[PDB]
Amino acid sequence: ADKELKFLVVDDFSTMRRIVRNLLKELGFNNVEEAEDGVDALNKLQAGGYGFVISDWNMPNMDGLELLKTIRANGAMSALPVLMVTAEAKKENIIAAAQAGASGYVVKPFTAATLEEKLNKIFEKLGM
Repeated sequence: ADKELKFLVVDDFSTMRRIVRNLLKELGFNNVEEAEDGVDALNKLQAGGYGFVISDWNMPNMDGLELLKTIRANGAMSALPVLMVTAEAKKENIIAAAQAGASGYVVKPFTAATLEEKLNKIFEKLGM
């Protein structure tokens, strides 16, 4: 994939957005912006130019599933890759997210190696 792919990192904790941003930088992905819930995320995505979304499952106002559905239902942004982050895996959440169009999920806390594997799995699936 393009190392200048523009990432949107979405979570309601600044510490976790910084973790994800720094892990991305470790992998060579430095073009990173942040949002604090799904509504803020959509406000940013409407500006255009994004190439990948990493979003937490659990956020106020608009959660990860709702963000994902809104992206997918739209548009120019509708095929954007979306990696869902969650504090605890659950069968029903995984299926709901996948059926709604998630590109992958990952349980936090995670390492750079785990994130790299996840991104590479998604890029391979999507032909990127």
